[PDB]
Amino acid sequence: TAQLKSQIQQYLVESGNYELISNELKARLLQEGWVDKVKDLTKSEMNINESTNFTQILSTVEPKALEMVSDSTRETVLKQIREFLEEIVDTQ
Amino acid sequence: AAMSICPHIQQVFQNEKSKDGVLKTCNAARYILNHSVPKEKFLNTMKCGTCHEINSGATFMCLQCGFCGCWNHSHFLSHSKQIGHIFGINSNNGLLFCFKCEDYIGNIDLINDAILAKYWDDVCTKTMVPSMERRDGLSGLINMGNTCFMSSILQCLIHNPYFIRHSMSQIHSNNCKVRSPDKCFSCALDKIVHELYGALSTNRQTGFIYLLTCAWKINQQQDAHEFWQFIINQIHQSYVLDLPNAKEVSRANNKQCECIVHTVFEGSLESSIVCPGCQNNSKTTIDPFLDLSLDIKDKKKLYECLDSFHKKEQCGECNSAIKQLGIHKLPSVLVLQLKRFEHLLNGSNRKLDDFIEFPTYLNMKNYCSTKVPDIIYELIGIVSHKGTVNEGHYIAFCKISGGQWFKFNDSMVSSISQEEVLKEQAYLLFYTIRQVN
Amino acid sequence: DAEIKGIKPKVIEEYSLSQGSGPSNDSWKSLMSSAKDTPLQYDHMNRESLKKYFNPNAQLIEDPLDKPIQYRVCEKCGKPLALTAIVDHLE
Amino acid sequence: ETITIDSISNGILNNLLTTLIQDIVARETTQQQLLKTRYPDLRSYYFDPNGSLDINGLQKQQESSQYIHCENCGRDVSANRLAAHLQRCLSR
Ligand SMILES: [Zn+2]
Ligand SMILES: [Zn+2]
Ligand SMILES: [Zn+2]
Ligand SMILES: [Zn+2]
Ligand SMILES: [Zn+2]
Ligand SMILES: [Zn+2]
Ligand SMILES: [Zn+2]
Ligand SMILES: [Zn+2]
Repeated sequence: TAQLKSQIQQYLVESGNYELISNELKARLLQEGWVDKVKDLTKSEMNINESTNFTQILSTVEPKALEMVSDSTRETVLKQIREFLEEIVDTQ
Repeated sequence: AAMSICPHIQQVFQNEKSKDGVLKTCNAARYILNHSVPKEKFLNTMKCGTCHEINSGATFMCLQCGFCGCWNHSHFLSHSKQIGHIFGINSNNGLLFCFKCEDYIGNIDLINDAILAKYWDDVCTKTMVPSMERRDGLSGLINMGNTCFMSSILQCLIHNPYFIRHSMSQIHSNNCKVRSPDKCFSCALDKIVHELYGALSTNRQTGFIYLLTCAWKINQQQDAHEFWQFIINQIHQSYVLDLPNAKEVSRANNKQCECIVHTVFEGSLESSIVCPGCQNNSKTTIDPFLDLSLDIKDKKKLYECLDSFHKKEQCGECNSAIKQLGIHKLPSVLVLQLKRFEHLLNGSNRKLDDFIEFPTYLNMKNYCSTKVPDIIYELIGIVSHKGTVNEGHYIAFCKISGGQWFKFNDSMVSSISQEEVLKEQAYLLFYTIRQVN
Repeated sequence: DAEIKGIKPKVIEEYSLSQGSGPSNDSWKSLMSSAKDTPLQYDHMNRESLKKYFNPNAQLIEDPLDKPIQYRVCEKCGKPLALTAIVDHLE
Repeated sequence: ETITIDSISNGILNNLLTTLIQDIVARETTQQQLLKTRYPDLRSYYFDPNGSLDINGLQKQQESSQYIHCENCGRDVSANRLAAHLQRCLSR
């Protein structure tokens, strides 16, 4: 069906590979300054909307923070995820 | 205009047995999150019980049952509606969400400070929240005169998370055998912390005057780096004096010290000799450090200065070799001196004023002896020198939570953007461990 | 790119990936025995890399600038107190 | 409609990224909610693009017109002389 995703994640976790991907992504985002950019954006958005309500603030921040990920980080980590999936999935 | 509290948890807390149940469960959830290995943590706290996805946004751990549910497909929200359990703990950060308010509960001290639940009446009556003005410890130190080599260093210590935790934990205070801030350096440093963060013509200079008084009693030069070394040695000496069994601990461990200095700032360098033929590491010598002094001549970047510090120098049959310096053990806080002051043989002094670019996050993997994983430090402090080796002036810049930088120029404390901070001529850099893969 | 047929059967078997996709019966509260057995863990400071590259007695604060310093001020003497030092001080 | 290595890889990355954003934003919003509840009259630290005024919006004080009372000798001492003064005074 479409529990493919959840079964692939289970494999990635159990094999040790999810940890690798997760840490690699975090190390890259941190070093390129994206973590601190998202924190700035968040503060700025709280000021703008005069609110600390999480649901409201997230709806303005998340779309922008997704787009702020550098091309290099995004396409490197996607390639690294594909390569792990190439080992375990059949295609047609 | 007044900010309000989640009305739902307030209602729950009208019953004291319920309040205690909530606080027990919050403590339990947080404990588990700090005591689960990464795989367990993914499979058991970050896996949605409805869709079974890992990290479908935040995953929340229910207060009232064992269910975990995701954000992105609104599965915890469905649980709160279906079953009536409206509270869950985010398994990334331990924060408590009200799914009726659609917000976190972040402004109740009891829940934030839940580990003291059993003592909360005593805590509440006998302590208060920091005052607005002192909450970040920001205050200037007057130049009293040619004392900016001391005050610049003190601002970096006072804004260092490890020292501030040490001091506020009362560890020195509980054990000190002198108990007087005009004699004990460590007691003087505690007094400065007291003044800057708590409550004890000019203001908030008392602890600093005490320290000068202590300094004198040892006895009174020019160099902020030398005062850094002086002051960390005093903190160590005071730990050793306060032990019951200093002789014995040294014999047993010897050359391991458990003081705040030696468990935070100390690493070690490995000096090695290696056969070019086969790469047999024949011979290593390990030596401790409290900071790394780097040559900057003809360089533009901090990573070039480290590359130079780390460079290779000068089977059948291993001794007829190459020498290399690398890091054997890293410290929790890495401190870097960029060597800028020359003292020539004719008694004259020269200042190297070269700009050296230094990063907000520093990866030390390429400098550790040995594949080395990413080991990434966050820049939190800079001391800058301006002018001549002897007739010059030190300023400190410290980063606090949220990422604002502050400039400390004697009594003047000002806000400064990161862009401007990164253009400073760094003399000392203070880096704190942030991520280890 | 290429369309997925499925997870390799061998991988399904090795890793026991077949899971009846009704709601889970797990409880996070069941983790407590294992958690009590387990030494303090960091979210992103790998325990095995810490043993290799840092001192065994290192003090470690994960994400020390995550939030402002968490303290309260003694009403008697005005000292700033770490949360874990308050009870002892009040004596 | 059509499930590929690339679409699943992108789903995996989006899980990692939205989680991390949702974490950062939650930490920001709770902290600010606390500060604003704790201090209803909270002010930002003053920022001066021209680099003249301090965090309270004030000019640098002239440190040589200030004095400190020396507890060793009971005199007022000009603040910028205190360290020289102490050399002479503590020796007494
Ligand atoms: Zn779900
Ligand atoms: Zn529930
Ligand atoms: Zn609520
Ligand atoms: Zn003392
Ligand atoms: Zn020591
Ligand atoms: Zn050889
Ligand atoms: Zn007290
Ligand atoms: Zn005097």
